[PDB]
Amino acid sequence: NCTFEYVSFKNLREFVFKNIDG
Amino acid sequence: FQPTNGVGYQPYRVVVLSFELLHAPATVCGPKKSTNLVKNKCVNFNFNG
Repeated sequence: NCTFEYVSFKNLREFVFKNIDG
Repeated sequence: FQPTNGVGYQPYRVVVLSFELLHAPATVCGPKKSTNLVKNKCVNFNFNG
């Protein structure tokens, strides 16, 4: 039951993840 | 499956399209035809809604 699928120290990798109305 | 089989027994390729819409935004929409652009004139514009 899938509803989506997508395919495309030295490093500071910052990220921000959020959900708004789905 | 033979060439002489009856129309009822002849092979048929079946493709069923089902469309599901859950409590999430819809990705698959139809095409959105666009008109030509005009510059240096007073127009009522609509860019991406």
